[PDB]
Amino acid sequence: QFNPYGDNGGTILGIAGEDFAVLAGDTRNITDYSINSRYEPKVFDCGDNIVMSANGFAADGDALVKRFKNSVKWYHFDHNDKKLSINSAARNIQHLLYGKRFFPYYVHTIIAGLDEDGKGAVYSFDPVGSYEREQCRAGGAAASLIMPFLDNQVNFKNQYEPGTNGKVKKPLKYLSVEEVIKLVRDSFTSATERHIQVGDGLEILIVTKDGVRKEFYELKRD
Amino acid sequence: GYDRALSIFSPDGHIFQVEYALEAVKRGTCAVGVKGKNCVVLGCERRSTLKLQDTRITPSKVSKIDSHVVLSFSGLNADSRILIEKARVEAQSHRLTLEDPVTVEYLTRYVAGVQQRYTQ
Amino acid sequence: NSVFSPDGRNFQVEYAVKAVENGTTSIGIKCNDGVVFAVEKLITSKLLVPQKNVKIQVVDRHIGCVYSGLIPDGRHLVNRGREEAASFKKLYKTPIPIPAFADRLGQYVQAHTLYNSVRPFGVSTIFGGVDKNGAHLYMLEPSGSYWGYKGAATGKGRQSAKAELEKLVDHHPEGLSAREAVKQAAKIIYLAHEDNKEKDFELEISWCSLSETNGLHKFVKGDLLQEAIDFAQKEIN
Amino acid sequence: TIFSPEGRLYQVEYALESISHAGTAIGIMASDGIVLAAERKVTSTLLEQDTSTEKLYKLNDKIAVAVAGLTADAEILINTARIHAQNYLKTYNEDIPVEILVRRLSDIKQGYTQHGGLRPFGVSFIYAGYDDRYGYQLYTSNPSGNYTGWKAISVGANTSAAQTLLQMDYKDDMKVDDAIELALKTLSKTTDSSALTYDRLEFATIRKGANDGEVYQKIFKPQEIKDILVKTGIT
Amino acid sequence: MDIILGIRVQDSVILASSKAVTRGISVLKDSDDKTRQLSPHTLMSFAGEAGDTVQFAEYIQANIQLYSIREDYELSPQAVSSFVRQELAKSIRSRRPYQVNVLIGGYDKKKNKPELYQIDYLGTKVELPYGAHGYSGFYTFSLLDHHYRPDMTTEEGLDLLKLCVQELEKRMPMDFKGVIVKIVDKDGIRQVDDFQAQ
Amino acid sequence: TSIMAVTFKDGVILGADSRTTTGAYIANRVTDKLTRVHDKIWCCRSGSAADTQAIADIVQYHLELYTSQYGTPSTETAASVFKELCYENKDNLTAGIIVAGYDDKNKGEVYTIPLGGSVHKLPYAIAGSGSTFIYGYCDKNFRENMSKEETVDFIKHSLSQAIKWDGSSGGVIRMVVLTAAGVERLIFYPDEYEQL
Amino acid sequence: TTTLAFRFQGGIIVAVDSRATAGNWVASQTVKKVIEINPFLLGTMAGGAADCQFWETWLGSQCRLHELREKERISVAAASKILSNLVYQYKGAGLSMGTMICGYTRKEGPTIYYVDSDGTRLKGDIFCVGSGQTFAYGVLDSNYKWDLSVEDALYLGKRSILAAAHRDAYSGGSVNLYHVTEDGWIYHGNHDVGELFWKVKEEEGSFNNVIG
Amino acid sequence: TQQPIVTGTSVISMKYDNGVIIAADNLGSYGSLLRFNGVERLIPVGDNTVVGISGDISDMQHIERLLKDLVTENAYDNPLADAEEALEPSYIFEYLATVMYQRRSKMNPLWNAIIVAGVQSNGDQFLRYVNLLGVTYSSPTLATGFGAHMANPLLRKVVDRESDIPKTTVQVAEEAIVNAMRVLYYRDARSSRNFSLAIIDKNTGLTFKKNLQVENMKWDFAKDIKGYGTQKI
Amino acid sequence: MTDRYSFSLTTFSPSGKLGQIDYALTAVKQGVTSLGIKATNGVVIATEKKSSSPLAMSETLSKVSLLTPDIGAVYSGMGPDYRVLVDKSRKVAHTSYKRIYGEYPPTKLLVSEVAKIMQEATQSGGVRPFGVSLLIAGHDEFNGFSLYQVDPSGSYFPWKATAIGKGSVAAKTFLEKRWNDELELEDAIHIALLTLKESVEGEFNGDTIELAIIGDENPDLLGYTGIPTDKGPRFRKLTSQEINDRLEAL
Ligand SMILES: Cc1ccccc1CNC(=O)[C@H](CCc1ccccc1)NC(=O)[C@@H](NC(=O)c1ccc(OCc2ccccc2)cc1)[C@@H](C)O
Repeated sequence: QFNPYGDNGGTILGIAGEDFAVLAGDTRNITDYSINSRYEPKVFDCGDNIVMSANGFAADGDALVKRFKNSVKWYHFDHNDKKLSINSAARNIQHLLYGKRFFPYYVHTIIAGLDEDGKGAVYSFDPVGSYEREQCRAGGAAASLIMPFLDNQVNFKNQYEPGTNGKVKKPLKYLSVEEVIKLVRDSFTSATERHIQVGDGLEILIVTKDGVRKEFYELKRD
Repeated sequence: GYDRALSIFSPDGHIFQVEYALEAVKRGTCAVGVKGKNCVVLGCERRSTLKLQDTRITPSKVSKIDSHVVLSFSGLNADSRILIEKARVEAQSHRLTLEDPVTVEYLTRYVAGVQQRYTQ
Repeated sequence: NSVFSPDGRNFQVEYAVKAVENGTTSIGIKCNDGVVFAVEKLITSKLLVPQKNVKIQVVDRHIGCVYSGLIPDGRHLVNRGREEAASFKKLYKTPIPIPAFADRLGQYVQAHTLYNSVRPFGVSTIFGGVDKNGAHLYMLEPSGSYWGYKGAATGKGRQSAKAELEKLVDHHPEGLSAREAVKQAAKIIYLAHEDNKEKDFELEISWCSLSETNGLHKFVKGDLLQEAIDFAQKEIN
Repeated sequence: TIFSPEGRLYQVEYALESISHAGTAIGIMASDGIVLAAERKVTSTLLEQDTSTEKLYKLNDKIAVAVAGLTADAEILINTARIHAQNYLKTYNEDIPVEILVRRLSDIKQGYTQHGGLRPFGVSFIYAGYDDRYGYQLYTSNPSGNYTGWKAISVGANTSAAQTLLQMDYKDDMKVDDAIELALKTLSKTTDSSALTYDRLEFATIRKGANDGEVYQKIFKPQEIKDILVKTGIT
Repeated sequence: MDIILGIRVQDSVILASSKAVTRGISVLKDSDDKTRQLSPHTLMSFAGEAGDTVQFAEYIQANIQLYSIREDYELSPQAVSSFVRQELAKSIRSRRPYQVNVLIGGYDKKKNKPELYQIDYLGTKVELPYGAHGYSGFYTFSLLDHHYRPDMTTEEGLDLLKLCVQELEKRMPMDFKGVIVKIVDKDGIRQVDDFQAQ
Repeated sequence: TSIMAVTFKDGVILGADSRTTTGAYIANRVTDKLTRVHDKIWCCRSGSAADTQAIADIVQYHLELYTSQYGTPSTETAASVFKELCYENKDNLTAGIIVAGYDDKNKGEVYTIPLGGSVHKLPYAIAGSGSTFIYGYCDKNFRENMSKEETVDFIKHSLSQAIKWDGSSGGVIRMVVLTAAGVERLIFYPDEYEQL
Repeated sequence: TTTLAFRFQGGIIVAVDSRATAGNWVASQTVKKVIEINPFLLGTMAGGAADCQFWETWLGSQCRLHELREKERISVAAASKILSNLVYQYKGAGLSMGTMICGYTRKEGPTIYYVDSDGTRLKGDIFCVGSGQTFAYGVLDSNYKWDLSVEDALYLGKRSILAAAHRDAYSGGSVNLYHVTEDGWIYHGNHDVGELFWKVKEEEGSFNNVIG
Repeated sequence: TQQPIVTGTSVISMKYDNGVIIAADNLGSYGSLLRFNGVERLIPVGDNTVVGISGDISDMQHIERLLKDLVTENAYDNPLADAEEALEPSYIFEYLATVMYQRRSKMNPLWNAIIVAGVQSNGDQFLRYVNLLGVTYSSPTLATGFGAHMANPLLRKVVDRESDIPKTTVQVAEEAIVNAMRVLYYRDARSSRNFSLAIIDKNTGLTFKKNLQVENMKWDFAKDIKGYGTQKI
Repeated sequence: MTDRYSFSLTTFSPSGKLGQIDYALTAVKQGVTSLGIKATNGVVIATEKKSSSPLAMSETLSKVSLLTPDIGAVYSGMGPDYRVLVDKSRKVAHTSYKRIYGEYPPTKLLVSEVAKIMQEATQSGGVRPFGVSLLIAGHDEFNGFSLYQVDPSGSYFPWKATAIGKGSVAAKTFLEKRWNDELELEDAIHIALLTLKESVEGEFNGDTIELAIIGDENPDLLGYTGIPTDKGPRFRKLTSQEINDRLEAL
């Protein structure tokens, strides 16, 4: 029978800082054991200082990103050019996804930007529109290799002050953008080493109160 | 189907069909309502074209909508049935979904709603 | 419209014709291996971008359409024409014969004289092309009526244009060439402007010829247009 | 279906006007039954009276109607009323109460009065029926969708003359036989013919069928009208 | 499995309905009332599929109540049950049928008789001196075949049920948390609200 | 089923066996699989008899309506109509049609529509369960511009091999000759063709 | 998931865990399973995150619309029945949600309704819903009393969630606590199981199943 | 819900310094029966785009038709049809990608894999893939079917990453393509000796080569190979 | 495109008339006279075949039509209206009755069905009433022989004998004088032939007269033998020849 779904690999990573957020993903696109492209970007500037990635089934990802970009466009038309806040985007995205509750977009969606206080914000969604704001989130093929690392290195979980015997948790700091990119690039080199669907290149998008900046690093091509 | 506009504005800003409806009301028998301290009373009359009637079986002018609210009317009897039926259905539907009988004001707003809709 | 008047005629169609008679003059000329279409474009103002308000329309790749009267009505008709051409091609593979295309517009136009809820079309449309067996020229009136023509004209200067065409036909029993009919169309458009000359005009010509365009509809641009505008200017001084 | 400056329904008034020219039908209600009597509009010698019906129709087994107005308009409404009774019986395994069927027919009529742009039905009905909630019942419905109950009532031609005479001779404790007699009397005087012959009449009764504790519908045969016309001194 | 019992004595009808509501591994409620009043003299009890059960009952109730107010009159138990049957019979052949079994117990003021109707989700209706839906019938039917008499008092009818419940509390695998008992007679519907610790 | 159509100098010939089976039972041993959709446009049917008969009837209808409005349709036009029906309804159809026709401009032409609904113009074409067994033979023996008596031979030989090996093929061999001349029907009996 | 809500002398306790899973994968430990519909109405969530999240956010809209239409907050009875009716329209299509609608009104007092995607709607004093429900019930039932002090009841709810968080693989994260009175819901904090388990263990002297 | 019936195998493509090359063989298979031998699976659209299609042939013939009347439609009321408002490779792709994805979303797909090769009016190389699921990607080299598995490895040896593209000439690229077509003929049971190949260059336009053949094949070593293990003669 | 007159074209006027129905009756008045006569063992319907030019073939025009094997119709008024009413009537005899009960409808019920179709044109939006009056002559096992008249209003009534159209007044009188309840079929044919002689201006022969009977069953008009429980149709059109033979003895 015809199967309407595929899996194009592919891993995405969102980290929120004090006055910035990053959304990064690999640039490799795959089918089964083949590489379709080594540079097919999947993290997009959607306007209004929002970056978005829908990882999983690439056809569904694209359809969703297209529709959110159109959603942003019509929001401007219908609401006197108002800036679409990140929380408002998040909600609008839940509705996009949930509209297809009975024929879902096969994607894990992460969006990043700044909340209305200028703080860095990351929201993530499941295929059917359940969402949460978070400090950080991994998505796609290697999410399971990365998330635990992030719990350990972004939220200092299971880390205690030496000598307090085990009675005082390591204090929860904010990370700088230089510090966050180091985690991203390490998370991704680790994932390239151990997951066959992650490799080729890494494209990081950084969002601050002066727009959206882009960076690209190579990944192991095997 | 047929949807030729009947209720329309005149140059002076009156909707003549709505206006002539009021004329039909002023044509019908009288009804009076007065509320007391712990009660409300309704009162009507009957006309005289003939008087060989059977009044066991002829519709009274006060209608029960739900067990706690009544509706009386002046005007075309035939029209009033259609409002009474609709009002009665709504009262049951309100109990079914709100788990509470209608407030008198809610039932009124509904019946007035139906009347309004038939003006446009 | 769904109303016959007591003389057997249709008074709504009759009035549509008035709207047509009131329009810009446009013509068609059949030639030995194609057709040539031309039209008068009134220059309302100096502010019209020249060449940039195109009146002649293509159907499929091989049919030309030009019309006089209510321009929007004409555009509506061509849109229908194009669906009619795609529907035929889709089912039958071959591109649509011109006679067949004539009846498709014929029937559609005629339909709008059947019901009181619609008005007839405020255009007479001249159209034609090269198909599997020859060139064809047609004119279709607001009533739906159409016929094949050697030459056709409609609009404000239709009488003077029809007279000119009659001259050509009678003095060229051996048929006219595509190259010639282009120049003659230019002449005839200049000679229908006489009956409309309070405003300035722009000439527009298209053609469809087996030898000159491979049986495809094409616009007469550049040199060949200028050569025609010259020929027409010459035979008025 | 539109209002006049005065607040009357143009087509309805004209429909009633139409009915005022139709052959007269009468309903009379007794303690032990109901009488239905109707006069046929100016007829001929060759008009078949045997296999004929036009003014009295059976709705179910407990309900009949008398017709004043357009026969064909009436057959439309008779047939859907017959169906409404059958839907009711199928749903509840009980016969339709007389009032309920009457309200439904009157609601259909009312429809053509408020929406659709179609002409109202040119029909008035006299309903004779029995049910175990109210017993014998006589109703009237006209093109306006209005319905009222009656001890005795007339519809169609000459209802004014008819109503005076019934109001004069009707009394609450009447038996069906007196009601039959009154029905013929009234028609005798209201007719636009020389005399009242049997072939110009339709006649029906809804009785307690002598012995059974059950309800019977009798549509009088041509011979039976001819008979009932003799013993009442009309020959 | 859900106990829905009905027994018709001489002057009244008695309905007993189990109190447990159980989803999966948990008993969520021990005091559920598996019954809706259709009119002052007509009571319906129901068991079956989780959602449909109450929606159907309430949908029936609203319709009967609507009819009541429209005619200022109470439909007979027989008329109510035929309505309920027809509803189920239409339902069985629709896209997603109501999976609800019911007992209708009423007192017919015109005839002065009590009446018990058993109707399954397919729309199979029958009048019976006693009835049950589900597994409970596999025990109670034969028990009542023995002990039941047509001319019993209401008080005797309540002893017959005490026996029925006892038997079901002994031999049914599941804990149905006792029964609510209701009597429908000439006066109406009342609850014998002291049957479990009686 | 064994069906074939072959273009040659003067026009085109359609050929077919005459056997219809349900299972291993022969429902009809004298079937006429050569189907006229227009004076000089014919086809051969394989797949479901129901489907191919329904399709051939609608095509016949469309071509009749075509003629009344627009003169004779070309053979390509007829193939397009077949294809439209076969492709658009591919899911609920099992139809393998060969279309062949004679035109004045284009002379003989052959179009094959296989299961999906694709169209293919070919010098000759073969289809039906019988055809697998004659791919080698036919490819080795077909020449362009054969004479009428040569084309009849080629069809006769090919179909007899097809009939020899396929259980679902058999009976008589039917041919229809389509040229300027006219339309000619031909039949050949087992005693004739089994000898070859 | 483990969610609970019980009724007592001092109003209503509502407690929930905060774990979201997909298969055996722990998706989040910091998830909000209580929805605040208005200052007087709470909704709890178990089952499919999207289903509960979407339809209960929607519930809030229907409840707000009722306030504007009728000029008066909606009853718990009717808010529960809006959800329960919607969810019934979708029966068979695979929606998966088990929820409780909790609140106070003047007409009803403190009220709890259980609502699930089967269509079940139940008024009741005590409910536990989710994959840890049985673990919560265990602790809750054996310590519940109507006369519990507001302070004791808050602890019991919190402790019952801990019980389920510990034993049920699919429950954990933290406890979110709510108390509902006449004056409206009052949030009583987020309690990480990381810290709360050990505190409770040492202070209460329970969890002797647990190594060191 | 359907199944491919008559099908045609790999389409292969790569870009070089001044344009794109696309190739595809001329076979239409019917299962394992190599049924039709003259099938053109490269579809030129204007003089800047070529559309190579693999998969179900009847669907390919549908897509052909769609592209032709897309050209017709574009000319309508379009005085700049042959200049600024000429159909672009990017427009043709986005149209097809739209269609493909709608058709899958309706559970009735066009059972194809498509590569759109062309040159944009600004001189940019266009190379993009879309298939029956609506999945789209771009890469210096693209191939469908067996081409994905066998051709890509060979073509990527010439253009591994983006920066290799100004270093690759038409000669080197065409040679890599022609060699890949040979390999595919060696190892793809659904492949054919005859193929078409189109170059779209920003300077030269569309060069459309029909009736190419696979030459310089190695078979001689076959003669020394006997048995499947121990057999000596 | 579409219908834009969704209101009734027949409405009540102040006096209570329905104008469009009256005007349809005036149209019927101009119609060529037609009549029906009911015997004890048959019914006869007959009309004039008014030709327009002797180039017209009057036999090709059916004025007397078979509706069912036992029922027939004839009309006065607008021929084209009658023709479409005949086709609807035949179809409805099947859809409403034969396909349900496996037997043809009795006369009153088919008449009722035609009446329904006519009534609906009296009330539906965007239509004029039918401009015909029909005489329908039929036989059924439980009602025997009957004759009905259906008017533009949809009203229908049973007649022992009647005539409609141009010379209706005159002919109704001629029949009143000649009808008794004891007539054999051949007598009614004779009376019908006499009544029809008063109407016609020009020629009066078998090619200007159309005449049908509903009599006994004709087995030879059935088309098959071997099921003894149908003996054929009761409807028969009299041939040109047969009309002339009754004319010489007139
Ligand atoms: C109550 C609630 C409310 C808020 C937060 C948490 C919860 C608790 N609740 C869960 O943690 C559930 C338990 C599993 C459960 C799921 C559903 C029903 C009952 C139990 N998890 C989820 O809903 C997660 N998503 C998923 O599990 C999925 C949702 C959609 C998917 O799409 C698959 C797909 C795509 C295309 C075609 C076909 C299938 C895959 C995973 C989500 C925390 O990311």
